[PDB]
Amino acid sequence: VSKQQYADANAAYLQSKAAVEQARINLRYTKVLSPISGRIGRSAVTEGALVT
Amino acid sequence: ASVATAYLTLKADQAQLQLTKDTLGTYQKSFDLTQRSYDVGVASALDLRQAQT
Repeated sequence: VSKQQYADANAAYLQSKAAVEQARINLRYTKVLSPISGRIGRSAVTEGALVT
Repeated sequence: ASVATAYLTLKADQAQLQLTKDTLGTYQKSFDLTQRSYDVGVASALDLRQAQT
């Protein structure tokens, strides 16, 4: 194959590897992690509540 | 009639030789452009081999 075809295939592979990381970010957002370390209060919402 | 036939045959085949000599130069220029396109990296060896054939 030519070098331009390999450059095109590498560009498409890297764009897909970035899109799957964009998906992993939102998948990591559904497990909402504690941003800092400290004492946590009470939960203002319970199980079954809809958030936005 | 035989002398006239052989003379016209030679007259035709010299023009055939000149026209094939032009076609060979056309193919040579096309191979040079394909070799340049392969040496810069846009074509592959599969096109270079066809232009060689």
